[PDB]
Amino acid sequence: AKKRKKKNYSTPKKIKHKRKKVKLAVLKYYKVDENGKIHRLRRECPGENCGAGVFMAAHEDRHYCGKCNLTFVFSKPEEK
Amino acid sequence: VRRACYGVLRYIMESGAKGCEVVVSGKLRGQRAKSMKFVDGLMIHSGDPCNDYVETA
Amino acid sequence: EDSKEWVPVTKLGRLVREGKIKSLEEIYLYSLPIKEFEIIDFFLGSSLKDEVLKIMPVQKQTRAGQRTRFKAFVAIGDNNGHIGLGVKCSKEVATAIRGAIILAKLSVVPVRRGYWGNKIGKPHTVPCKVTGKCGSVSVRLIPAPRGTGIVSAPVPKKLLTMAGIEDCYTSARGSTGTLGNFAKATYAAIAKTYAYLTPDLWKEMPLGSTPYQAYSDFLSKPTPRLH
RNA sequence: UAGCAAUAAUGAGAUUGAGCAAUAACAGGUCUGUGAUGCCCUUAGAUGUCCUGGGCUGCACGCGCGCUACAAUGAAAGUAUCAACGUGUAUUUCCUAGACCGAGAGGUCCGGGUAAACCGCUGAACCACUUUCAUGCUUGGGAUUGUGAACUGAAACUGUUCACGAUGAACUUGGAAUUCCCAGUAAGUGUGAGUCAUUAACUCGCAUUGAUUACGUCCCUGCCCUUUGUACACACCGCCCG
RNA sequence: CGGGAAACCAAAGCUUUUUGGGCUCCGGGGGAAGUAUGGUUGCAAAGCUGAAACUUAAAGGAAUUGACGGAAGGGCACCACCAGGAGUGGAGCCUGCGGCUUAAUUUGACUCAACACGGGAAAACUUACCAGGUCGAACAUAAGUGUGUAAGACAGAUUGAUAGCUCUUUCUCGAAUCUAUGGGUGGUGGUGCAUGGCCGUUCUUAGUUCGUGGAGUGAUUUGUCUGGUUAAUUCCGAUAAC
Repeated sequence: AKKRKKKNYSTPKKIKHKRKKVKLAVLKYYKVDENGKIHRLRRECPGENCGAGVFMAAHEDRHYCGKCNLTFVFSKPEEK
Repeated sequence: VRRACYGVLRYIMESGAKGCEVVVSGKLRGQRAKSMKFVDGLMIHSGDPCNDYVETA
Repeated sequence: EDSKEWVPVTKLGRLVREGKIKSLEEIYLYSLPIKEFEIIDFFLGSSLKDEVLKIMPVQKQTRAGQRTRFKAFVAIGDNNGHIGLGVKCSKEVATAIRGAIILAKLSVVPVRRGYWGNKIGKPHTVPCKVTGKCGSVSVRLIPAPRGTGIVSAPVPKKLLTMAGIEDCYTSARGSTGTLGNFAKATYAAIAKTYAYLTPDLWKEMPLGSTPYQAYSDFLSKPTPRLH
């Protein structure tokens, strides 16, 4: 544990995990069609000024890129 | 501390100084701290010559 | 080993420096005081060994509250019959030692040693039985016959090897656990060795030469002239 | 050898207030002045670093330094008029001029001063004069308290401050006790500066008004000097007896 | 020319260098104790005799320095009085401290020498506190298939706030440091009784250290003074150094 000077153990008792990351099998099974047609797996940003080849999985359909770490969230029906 | 600091006392008296004192304070690992003053000379401590003559670091 | 030669501030220190006398006993013969310590290390000092005895602290009660003077006892001695004690208190233990050596080199007194019943071969221990007091501690000294190694406490054991005496029996009355007053009580005995009128000294004598008057108008000069 | 009655003489018996301040030390205070610091401690479960808010402002009470007053030498609205110490903006956020708009708080638009130059003759506050209140716990006093108007801070509540109307608490001079001071001093009255985005009753300065009463003794309480007693020497907060 | 530990004493000396005129009495650390007990004297009170058990590392003598008190002497001070004046202690509020209170009332300082202190006038910050709550720091400097060793930032949730703080959904981190640390760099964490530096009083003062000296067995000691002199260790002086 840990020791302060005057008041110890205010007790939420402090198990700290920022991100778990004993999970997250990486999406390297990249769909490449028959050579030389290709496919974009798990649709990234349509304008590819960013890299963003990050392959977020099938969520409930609100898909976020990862190089831009949560911006450019795209499937989609977006706004006007 | 009683000899090698005592050697540098008149290592500086060769220039012709009027007087030097060296105050070394602290513990000698008898952890109650002590201090002995290595007085030799005619030293002012007060007045305008205190700003003028004596120099300390 | 001067290394800087010092001026004689006294009178007969100049005569020592002038070479007017080469006899340390000539000073002892007329009993005039060796006043400056630079006299005897001209006459003596060729590896003439001394050793400290006793440097225990001595305090004084003040307002804030107790400050210490370290008092030293040093003992210097010629192994051909001269002795001295140093008694000097100081601030700290370095100048307690060195300050008393000058006092040890000024209290230097000859030692009379002699025979008991057999006038054979390098006079050995003591001519008679002597004692001396200072503050309740008396020490009689007994002339021990030849090869009878020193019978005394360690405080006059280290002191009487420095005195030119072969061996001794001694019998020290008093509180001799005060290791400084023990040493000073021996010296009043040894200084009496040239104060006991043996029948070896019943002739008249050549009366002396008066080193003032014999060397008088050779000091009518006003100069501190050496060799 | 000190006729110190020469007050005289004289701007001046020092302008006389201050800064520095030995020896000796204290178990004085500070490890939460610091990249002075031992060791200790805890840091992938942070005490750090802070992410946000609260608290240090919580209040039956004790105690401390203060502020404002307990008024008719005053109080109230005008009318006369003098400071000094100084501070003053540069990714600017300060001193401020002069117009404008505002009951005021405060708003617009421009100007000076990096300063003996501009605020600034720093033409401050009681004190001065005239009227209004007649010495009523009354307009003395402004505690308390409702609503509005504002300001800075992104953001303002047992509150961040500032005015406007309203409320008008105690207090009619403070028991036992206990402070500070001998002259431009006390005391009265302001202003600058400090921290300051905003908020001084605080302290560091400064000017102004300007008395009383000594002009000295050891009583009081301390501090020195010796002489003297001591069985005390973590020292009379001692030691210590049944 | 004595003697003694000294105080001191023509005896307390002649107790040389363990000495010697003769005679007599008494002591052998401190207590327990001049008690118990026996004997003896006494009208009694009590007197002359007089132990041990057990306990104890000191009791004691003469002197020295401080302590500097119904100890006398000589002096000094508005943090001391006399003579005065002004305020506090009364009330109101401001603020500090104690207490209680709460999760915290952070906390450091307690006669002067703590208590409008820490230049702490605290809205957050400060802040060390509290409650939620992030974020990586340096000798285990890393063995381990980067499918994660440490975050920037969607909606539902959550939170102080889509803060991806965290999580459902799940991409994304860049070993250019989680070493799974030696009980650690850091830390406003511990102890100022480990300390440095700083200061605070001590201490309104006048005091303090010498080198050599005529002065003690020695701690120590006219030197650093009885002046009948001064804010002052200040002096024409007694002078017993300069």
